[PDB]
Parts: sequence; C-alpha cells; structure tokens
Amino acid sequence: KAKVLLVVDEPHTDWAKCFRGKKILGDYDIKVEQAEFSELNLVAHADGTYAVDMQVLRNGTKVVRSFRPDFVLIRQHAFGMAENEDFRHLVIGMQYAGLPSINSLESIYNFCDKPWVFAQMVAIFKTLGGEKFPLIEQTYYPNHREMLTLPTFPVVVKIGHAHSGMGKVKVENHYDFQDIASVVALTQTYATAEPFIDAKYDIRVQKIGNNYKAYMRTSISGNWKTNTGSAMLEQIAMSDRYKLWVDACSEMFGGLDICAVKAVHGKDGKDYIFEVMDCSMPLIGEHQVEDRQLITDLVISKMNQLLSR
Amino acid sequence: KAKVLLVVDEPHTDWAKCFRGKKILGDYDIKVEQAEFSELNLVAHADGTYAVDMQVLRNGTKVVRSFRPDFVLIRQHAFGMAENEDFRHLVIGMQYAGLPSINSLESIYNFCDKPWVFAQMVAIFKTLGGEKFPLIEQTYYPNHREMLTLPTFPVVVKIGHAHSGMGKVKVENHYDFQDIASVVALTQTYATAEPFIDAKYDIRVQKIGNNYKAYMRTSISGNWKTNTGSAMLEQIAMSDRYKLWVDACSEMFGGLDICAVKAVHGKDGKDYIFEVMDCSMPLIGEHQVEDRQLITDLVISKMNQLLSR
Ligand SMILES: Nc1ncnc2c1ncn2[C@@H]1O[C@H](COP(=O)(O)OP(=O)(O)OP(=O)(O)O)[C@@H](O)[C@H]1O
Ligand SMILES: Nc1ncnc2c1ncn2[C@@H]1O[C@H](COP(=O)(O)OP(=O)(O)OP(=O)(O)O)[C@@H](O)[C@H]1O
Repeated sequence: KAKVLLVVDEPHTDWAKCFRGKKILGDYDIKVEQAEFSELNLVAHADGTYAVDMQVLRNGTKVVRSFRPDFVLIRQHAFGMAENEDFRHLVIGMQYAGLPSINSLESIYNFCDKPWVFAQMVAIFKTLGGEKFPLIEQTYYPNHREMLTLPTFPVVVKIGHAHSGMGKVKVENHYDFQDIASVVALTQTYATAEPFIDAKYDIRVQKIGNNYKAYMRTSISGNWKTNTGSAMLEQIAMSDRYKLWVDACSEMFGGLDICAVKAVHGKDGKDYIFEVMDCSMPLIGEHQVEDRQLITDLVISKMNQLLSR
Repeated sequence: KAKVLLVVDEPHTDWAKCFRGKKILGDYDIKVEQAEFSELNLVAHADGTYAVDMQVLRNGTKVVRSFRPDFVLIRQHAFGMAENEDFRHLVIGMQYAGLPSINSLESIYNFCDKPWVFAQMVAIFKTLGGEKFPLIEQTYYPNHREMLTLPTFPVVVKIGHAHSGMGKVKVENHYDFQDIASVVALTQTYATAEPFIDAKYDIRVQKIGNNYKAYMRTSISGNWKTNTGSAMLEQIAMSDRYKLWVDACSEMFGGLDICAVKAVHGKDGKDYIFEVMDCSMPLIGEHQVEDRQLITDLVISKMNQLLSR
C-alpha cells in the first residue's frame, strides 16, 4: 500500500511530486503530507500511539485533515525568538511518539540554541586546529551583565537565537557596544560577539547524504548582511579543505544527514567559519531540483532501513 | 599547584570539606568554589579561554570573587518554569567553554524538559516491556489545545517543567479537566496527564557511579502529594528489579553518572515508574555524608580521567 511521510516545509516546494511513483520495501508506495510547523499539532501517548493534524488553507479550502506519519522530513527551523517561532513543544512531541526522521529529532532539538551548536564547533576546532578548521573567534555572553568584557572592534553582535539576519548588529566602538548591551538586557537572552570580517564573499559548504557542494555569495546591495536584499550567487568547486569542514561538523549530536557550514572569505585571503546549519538549511543555487532529488533518495534510504511492513 | 572545582549547590552542604586533602593527578590539590546558579555568571571564548564570577552576599552586601574552573559538579536543577529558575544560558556557556563535569553538560542540557526525558523512558519501555520496566502510562499535550483528547480519570496533570509538587494537580472528571486545560492556555506551555495511582508509598532508586540505594517514603500527612509535610522515609534493600530500572535509565543522553528513578507503589500492589532525575537529585535520608563521599570519589575519578597537568 503506502507509508505516511510528513514533510515540514513551505508550499513553494512540491514534495508530493518529488516522491511520485517512488516505492519502498518493493511494493509500498509513498503518501506525502506537507505542512509547516505553524499548521501542525499533535498528541502522543506512552504506548506508541499518536496522531498529527494538519490545518492549512488550500484554494480557499481550509483543510483540517488528520493522519499518522510513519516518518518525518523537516525543512524548517524548530525554534526562533521572534514572535510565533517557538515549536520546540512539537519536536518534543514527535520524539515522545518515537518518529524516525531526517535529520534525527535528537539533532533538531539540540540545534535550537546557536551557541550550543557553536560549542560543538569549538570542540572540533580544538581537535583539528585552525589551519584545517578556521573557526571565527567568538565570545559568548550568558546575558548582558557579562558584556563589560569588551571584544576587539569591529564586531558583529548576534543576540539570542534568530534567523534571516534578525538580532544581528555590526558594532564599531565601545560606546555603541555599551548601548547594544543595554538592549540585550531587554531581550533578556544570551548574545555573542565575533570580529566583523571585511569580506570579499560568503561561502557555504553543504552535505546531503554523500553529496557535497560548495557555493559562494557576493552582495549587490551595499549591505554587510549578504542575505535578504540581493546578491549574485555562484557555485564554486569542492576541495578537500571544504569537505573536511562539513564532514567534521556533520558528526555532532549523533550525526546530521543534511547540514552546511557558513564562512566569510576575508579581504585578507583567510576563511572564517561562523556557523553550521542543519536540515533546515534552505536549498539554493541552480541545482535545487538536483538537491531535492538527493534528499528524496535519502528519505527513501532511511525509510527502508528503519520502517516495517 | 591546584585544579579548581566549581560545585553548583546550596550553602548548607560543605563541599570544600569533602575535598580537603584529596589529590588529583598524583600531586595536584583541589581548590573548591561553591555557589548556586543564581550567584554565577561567566564569559567563554572560542579560542578556549573562559572565566567565572561568583557574587555572594559577603564582606558586605555584594562581593565578587572571580576564577577559572577546571571541572564542574552540578547539584541544582538548571531549569525551571517558575520565576528566576531558568539557567539554561549558564549551562550553554559551560559547554561553550568545554568544561568537563558531572553529570555531562550534554545530559544536563537535555534534562531541561521533563517530557523530553520521559520520551527516553518511553523508548526504554518499548525495548524492555512493562513487566521489567513498568512505565506509568502518560499522555503528552504539546499545548492546551490538544487537551480535547480526554484521558481516563482520575489523573495527575503535570504542567510544564517544575519540581517538588509545583504545577501538578489531581483531576477526577472532564469538567475539572477542561478548567485545568484553560489554565494550561495561560501558562502557554505543554502539559502531561497520567493516571492518579492510590499509593502505599513512593520509591526512589538512586545510582551514584556504581553505588545503588533504594528508599521508600510513606505519607502521614494525608493528601496524595506524599512529598508534603511529614513523611516516613527510610533506606530499604536493593533488588534486581530496581537495579535494572536505574541502570537502563542511566544510559540516556550519553550516560548519567548520578541519577534516580522515582516510582509510586500502588495499593493494587503494583509499581509505577513516573520520572527519572539526574545529578540534581537531592541527597536524602540518613546516609547523606556517605553519598557525599561516593560523589566526591566520582568527581576525583573523572578529574583524573579528563584533566591534564
Ligand atoms: N562575522 C561576520 N563578518 C562579516 N560578515 C558577517 C559576519 N557574520 C555574518 N555576516 C554576514 O551576514 C550574513 C547573515 O548572517 P548569519 O548567516 O549569521 O545570520 P542568520 O540570521 O543565520 O542568516 P540566515 O538565517 O539567512 O542564514 C552572512 O551570510 C554574512 O554575509
Ligand atoms: N501518578 C501519580 N499518582 C499518585 N501520586 C503521584 C503520582 N505522580 C506523582 N505522585 C506523587 O506526587 C508527589 C510529588 O511528585 P514529584 O515527583 O513532583 O515530587 P518529589 O521529587 O518526590 O518531591 P520532593 O522534591 O519533595 O522529594 C510524590 O510523593 C509522588 O509520589
């Protein structure tokens, strides 16, 4: 018959299409349920039973369908400190129900705090050394009171856990740093400060299963936050230097099937790794369909090794 | 020539007394810094250096010694949903600094959500079967809205993540349950419902390193919350059944050096496991100086294992 795959992602990608005609376990076909965290909810019981109910509006047709997934593919961020971005309660629920998934719910839960992820990168840094793993120097402030300890300017300050540029400020001098700290005191959260790199371009090394791919990204808007606004994106060739980067990061939290390393290439010719992203990394470049193909394969491969008749 | 040990615990226990004279790595002495989470703060850097502050009411109204721990022993809860009980930011910081500790900062971070820990127990339950691992049945509500899925009464509803009775309520019918849910809508969090078991006494099976102890508590106060007022506590004899319980739970999140299974023993002569505690379990009974000794040994053992000259 068919197995139920829940894909948590936005409408602009048609995962039901991507898994069209594909088979698993020889005869079992694949039923895709797609929706975003904001549209999902569920209930789970210690005895193995659970039920997810999607709520979406398709063609003026407000849907309230219910179902029981046998596997999850997650493509969104489970946490964010802006309003209505908090979906940890759901990832917890899906682990409570024991759902198999990509990436593992374990890793997704742990990726809900950037500094916690960065701490894993710091450990890889201690293990590989700078030449091979050039981690940007960063300072972690559990809250605003420790920000009396001043970093070398200029720095980029990144407040809490947020996405697409949110909570990130370039800070050029001491007075302006005291001002930002006084604001961090109102967000009542943690913050980081790392050197502002004068950059030629962005670098993103990705890993989907066993497929590697490197991209570069130059701005055309005058903004240092090279995302949003607008920027010329082109693919570059994979080197082993790059491969070692995403390979080492992909081992954390028991293993990430899908992840990417973010780095800035400075005018001084040096790379600075500043973040690792997991299964919620957006697909980019002119090879997206390609990547979705790779992911599809991944989900099938994992469903076969983990599911039962 | 000494290694600094930070112990996170209340002022009535005197950890500097337990480590007096003890040596690590042959000839290094141990310098103990003790304080509660509410009095600590720190800053850590990717390059590997960090620094901790301890603000205690001494020599005046506020004095602040500073120091650099080489190991941490944590005895308090790191998270709590009542006011001024969130210290997840300090645990992330200690991990960012790469601090070795007991229990591991990894397991401490994952113990900040009861339902997430319980999801581990559900898996242990699925592996072992109910006769050997009698896990209480429980239902997980991501939020108050799924609470239209009524359970079988009477149940104990446990709201959010709290301790020592906080946020737990007995509910006997579906009207009272609709009122508790509407409250869960004000706390804006997750909640669980499990059957209310009429009990003879509580059971706690603890594990410190390789030492096991079982204790029982019978209430003389009245209401079901046995942890209230006066209660008959005593060490009783270990058994294979009990040992298997805490040994299977001690495996989660990479391993717990210090943990405890809590269960209620029903009038129907049965055992109901309802929670697992970690290194923040309070020391109880009359063998506390004994246990403080076992723990002390543990910390010396781990320091010799993980530290360097
Ligand atoms: N230390 C830095 N020096 C220079 N540029 C930086 C630095 N940190 C970030 N940037 C620039 O800002 C952009 C966005 O920052 P970052 O990726 O950290 O934020 P984000 O919210 O995670 O973004 P998204 O959610 O879109 O991935 C980067 O792609 C990069 O061009
Ligand atoms: N399902 C249940 N049915 C009946 N009694 C229960 C149930 N779950 C918990 N209890 C009882 O409720 C009391 C409070 O539980 P909880 O686990 O929160 O406290 P505790 O850690 O034992 O208390 P303390 O911190 O005082 O030692 C305990 O005595 C426990 O046995």
